[PDB]
Amino acid sequence: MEASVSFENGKIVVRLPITRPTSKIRVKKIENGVGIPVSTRKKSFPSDENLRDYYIEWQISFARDGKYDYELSRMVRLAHEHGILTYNDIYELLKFADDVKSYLEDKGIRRESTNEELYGFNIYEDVYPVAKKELPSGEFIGIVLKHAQRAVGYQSMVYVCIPLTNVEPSLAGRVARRNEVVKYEVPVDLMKELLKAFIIASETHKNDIVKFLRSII
Amino acid sequence: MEASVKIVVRLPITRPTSKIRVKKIENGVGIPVSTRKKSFPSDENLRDYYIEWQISFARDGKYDYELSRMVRLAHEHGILTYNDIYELLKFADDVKSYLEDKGIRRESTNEELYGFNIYEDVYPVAKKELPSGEFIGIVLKHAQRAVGYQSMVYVCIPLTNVEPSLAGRVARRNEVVKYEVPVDLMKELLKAFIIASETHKNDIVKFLRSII
Amino acid sequence: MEASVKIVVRLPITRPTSKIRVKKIENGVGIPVSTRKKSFPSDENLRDYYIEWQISFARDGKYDYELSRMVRLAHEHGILTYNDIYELLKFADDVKSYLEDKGIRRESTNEELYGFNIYEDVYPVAKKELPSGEFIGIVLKHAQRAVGYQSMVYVCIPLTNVEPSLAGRVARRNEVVKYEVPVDLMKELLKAFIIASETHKNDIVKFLRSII
Amino acid sequence: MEASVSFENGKIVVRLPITRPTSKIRVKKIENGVGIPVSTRKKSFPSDENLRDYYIEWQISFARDGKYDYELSRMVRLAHEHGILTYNDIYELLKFADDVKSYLEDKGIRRESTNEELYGFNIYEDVYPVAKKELPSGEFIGIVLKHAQRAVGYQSMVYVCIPLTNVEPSLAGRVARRNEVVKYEVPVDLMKELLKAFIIASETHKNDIVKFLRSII
DNA sequence: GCAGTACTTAAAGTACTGCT
DNA sequence: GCAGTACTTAAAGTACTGCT
Repeated sequence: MEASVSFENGKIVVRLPITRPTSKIRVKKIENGVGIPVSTRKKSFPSDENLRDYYIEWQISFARDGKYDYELSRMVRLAHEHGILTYNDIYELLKFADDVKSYLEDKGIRRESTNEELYGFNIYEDVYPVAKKELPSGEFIGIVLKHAQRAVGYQSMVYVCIPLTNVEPSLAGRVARRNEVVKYEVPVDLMKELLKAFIIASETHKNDIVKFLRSII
Repeated sequence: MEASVKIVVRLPITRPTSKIRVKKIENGVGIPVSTRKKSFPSDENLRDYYIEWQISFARDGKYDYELSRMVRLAHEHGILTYNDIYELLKFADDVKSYLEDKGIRRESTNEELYGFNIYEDVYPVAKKELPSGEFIGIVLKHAQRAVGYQSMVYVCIPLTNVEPSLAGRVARRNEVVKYEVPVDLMKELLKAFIIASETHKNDIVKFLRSII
Repeated sequence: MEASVKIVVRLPITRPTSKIRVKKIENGVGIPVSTRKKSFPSDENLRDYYIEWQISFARDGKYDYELSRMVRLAHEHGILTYNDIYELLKFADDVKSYLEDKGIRRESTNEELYGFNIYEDVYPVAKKELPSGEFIGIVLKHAQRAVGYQSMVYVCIPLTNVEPSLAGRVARRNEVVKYEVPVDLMKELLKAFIIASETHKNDIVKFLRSII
Repeated sequence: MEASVSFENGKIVVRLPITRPTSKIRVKKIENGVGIPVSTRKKSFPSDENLRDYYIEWQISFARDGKYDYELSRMVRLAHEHGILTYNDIYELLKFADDVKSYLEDKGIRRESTNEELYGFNIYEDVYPVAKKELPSGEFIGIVLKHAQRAVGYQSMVYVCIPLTNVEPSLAGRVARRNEVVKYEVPVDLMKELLKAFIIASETHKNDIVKFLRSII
């Protein structure tokens, strides 16, 4: 499943499905600081203030099949072609990438021994590093580090969490519709911060951002 | 996919997406193995290979699936005695703390990565090794769909401890291996569930009270 | 893989390695279609899609497989009459030339590609279209393992002529389609085998003499 | 299944299995100008002159997974590293590739209409182009053009046919052994002609040979 | 009795919503 | 009753030798 990426009225917009809770685009609601997924077709969204606690969590990627024609790379290229992302915008990004030399993957994942025991069972603490940044427009950008599945080493994944108040139409006080996708106008600052997130996530991601940004300049 | 269960269990080794998957230790982490493209080593590296079984306790509300089936079929044979059940039931009554009580923590840290606040997520795991080489793992995960936690029990069986020997050989199609379950593995698996969470414990206690 | 056989045959469409595979005309050539990743078009391009069946006549020495099963099950129902069989048997007695008689030729040519002599291999094919849109192909190949030739009969059925309609949709898992075999398709398939080679012809004549 | 490529005593040698008749390495015997495969474990090779009619037909490739570490590229690189293929050898090859501008795939594959009919069935002739070259050492080099399986366009495959008299041990008058592979010392001239065959086969293959030859120079 | 060989798509697999 | 979603290996498939 893919989100539709488009340009309209001077804005990059993407259409996010809200009835696919097992996809990389899922609607969550925070209860006491943790995100919990939401059945958008059985539970009908609240018509009140607790709606801000609801948000869309999107695991956003940059590259696919070694090409930069996927999600964030499609948004950035469209933003470039319609003058939404300027020359100085891209120039500032590459000078930021040239100065970045420590990455989120440098923190690693570690299993720490404990002085604790559970009725004969040894107790360990697996420590995973994450990076989080809140933007003034309301969105959150997350970077988590996990183990590479099929090989040794780490892989870093970027998340963006979009408050439901930042998308249209207003779902307040109603249940999602069948195959309902939602329109989200992407601020340029979020695209720059998303590219920043990939730059600092790992050296592998940075080289992908750099090679892509240099190709459109 | 299901496994068919001196208690004997037959484990599929050609389904890496299952709850039962072949792995090998590489750089200290479990890595999926392509059991049909790669010949298993015949040297000492074979000890690095193991079968990881995400073992369950119940299914369809009744206690006749995997571990609950082993334990009842073992207790019936006199393999697990009345005192074996009392000890586990006594052990369960002694248990207050569970791994879920530790929970998952996001500890704030005072470092910044180019305008990004850095945090650390702390996931707790219980681990126990048995003299014959098997490992029992208990891992904590956020309760999917709901608020809370979900605990899962894993058993890791070295490929050395199953028949036939896979050394110098690629696995066969729908290949299933012989593993004789040691008695203490069954009891340690139950104690793993008893300490996983109160929910699992009351579930284990209800089953052990049923056959005692 | 096998297909289950007004004569009705059920054809699997999610097995592109089979004798029965879904194809589409692209640049004038049959191209395998990924029936589960790609939604079939709902527009006029659907006519470009077809099922290619490498159909056989016999199996296990007896004539109750695919075409031989259709023909006997059709002849029994009165669908194929005695005169229908005589005409095919008469047609077979009229046939002298077969596609195998053409053989595969390597014609020498007087051109050189940077020190390499260029040749041309000439493979003969028999092709027939039926008014309802199906095609019958006969192709020649070197007899594998032995000296000689081997002839194979193909039938190409447009996706328009099968149910349900696959338009605007990806195929289902182990999906099988409805195809009602027209009577003249059965008779033209037999004539295809009769003209493929003397070996096939005597094979067809032996079967038609058995049910007449 | 892969053939073992090695260097020994100043020679590039490859070990060719002779009991895998369904692989890309198969033992054939010519009967009246066509190659026919041979069951090397039931039929015991002749102890006479008709042994020359027996040969090993090897569909040899150059690249695998976009890398040049496979079959012919492994033989050529080893030949390079042990001074079997010299600088002038590789230089002459690239100047030959720079001059080649017509390819075997330029002949195309065509279905020709006929004035012939087979009892109501239309008759066509499918014409496939092949290229063949005999070398003084006895081997034959073949290039056949076929249709690309999963896509439109052509793909060209190179064959080399090795007389059994050119390999050791002598299989004369005996049946092949279980898992028997056979030692074939590769003349340098055949490697150059094999690279030539890939150069003239298609423009796609030539760019692969050129990029590989320039990388080892 | 079964693999070897070739090559690519479709299937297996886990688990809840959600779709038609 | 079944797909949607995620992702990767193993299975399907054709047909004869050949292997263990």
